[PDB]
Amino acid sequence: AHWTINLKDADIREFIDQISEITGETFVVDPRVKGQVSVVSKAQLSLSEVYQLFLSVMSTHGFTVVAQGDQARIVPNRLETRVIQVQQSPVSELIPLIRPLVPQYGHLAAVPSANALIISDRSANIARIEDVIRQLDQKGSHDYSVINLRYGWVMDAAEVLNNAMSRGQAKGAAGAQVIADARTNRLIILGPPQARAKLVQLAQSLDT
Amino acid sequence: AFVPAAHWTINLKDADIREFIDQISEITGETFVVDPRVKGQVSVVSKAQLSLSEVYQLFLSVMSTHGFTVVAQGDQARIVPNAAPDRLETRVIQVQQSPVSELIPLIRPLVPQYGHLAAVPSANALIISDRSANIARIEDVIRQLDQKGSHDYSVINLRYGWVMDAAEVLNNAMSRGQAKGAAGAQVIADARTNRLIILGPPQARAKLVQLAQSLDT
Ligand SMILES: [Mg+2]
Repeated sequence: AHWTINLKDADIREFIDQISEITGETFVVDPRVKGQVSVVSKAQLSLSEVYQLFLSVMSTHGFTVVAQGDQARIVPNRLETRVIQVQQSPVSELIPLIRPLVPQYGHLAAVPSANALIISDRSANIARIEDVIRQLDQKGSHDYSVINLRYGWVMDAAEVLNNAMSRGQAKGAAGAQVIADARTNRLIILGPPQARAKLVQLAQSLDT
Repeated sequence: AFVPAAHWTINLKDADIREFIDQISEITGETFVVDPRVKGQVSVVSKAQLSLSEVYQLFLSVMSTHGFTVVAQGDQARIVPNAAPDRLETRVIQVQQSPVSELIPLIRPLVPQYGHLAAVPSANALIISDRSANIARIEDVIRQLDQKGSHDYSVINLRYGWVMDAAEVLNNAMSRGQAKGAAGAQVIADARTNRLIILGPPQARAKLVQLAQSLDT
């Protein structure tokens, strides 16, 4: 009924065979399919959720799965694919907030039935995104503010704002959180109302 | 057909998707094998002139709109079904003053789940897929949003209130002069998630955010 997985530096063809053994689905794999994969889920996944993870891994490495009666065809169109369990926030709400941190070479997908996220990126950027998810995770909804920077640079702005909050220089902002969205040079500011409203003012003061 | 404008324009209405694929092959020189299951009627429109690479982006948006994708199968490119109303138009909307990426989160609440929305940053254009009457309505929203100097925004997830009521009260109060301090700010309802998107200059936006919180008490 449920499965976990810990596959490290395995041929993508082994991962396909392991999905066939788990799900019972048989695949006809195009000769051009190739690559090394690392796939991890410490969370228990249902048969349907294992299939969603399979699609995310295929998409991560540039492969499409096409219906073909009974069997399905795998065809072309180091990264680890990890399943991250979210405890309190709805996963579909966190997706847009985490997408900025995922590079264009990566993958990000929701698994709403397990309240989990699937991410593909280098192992070190996943661990950094895991900490962001852990800080975001909460029962209440995330109201937020977006600031499109005109003069400053978001990775610098995010570091200054984080440093000021950690050192006690951002009085009133304690508890607020900032997510840098480097693709569009914008900041996403979260947190409880008073703290969030103050961090928006500090961020705005920085882009003058 | 694609009409020279090397740039082109296009205004294809109610054509077989297979005709649209053949036209893309004639312009791009790319040869495709179309899986027997690929079917449908398409309307594709660009009054803006598109380069060769932008015509290819429009092609991908049309394929994705109708549930198709391009794969490599047996030494050739194959268009296949990937894992909605009968009449969908795919229109390119050029944006004049604002960077297109900044308008995308403000117009996404208006694109339904069957639709499509993609950026074409090299032409500063948006590709939208929807019913022709719905696209015209979104084109007016883009024209109004594009005249604004800032596209910074605040999001409020309403826990108690109904989204459409809150938006109407806030708009009425701003139009009647009752939202002191928030004049100049604007509201976009996002029903799918029962949330408000508040825009405007910083202080007015900060005041409309406070006013919006009083309606969800
Ligand atoms: Mg095999």
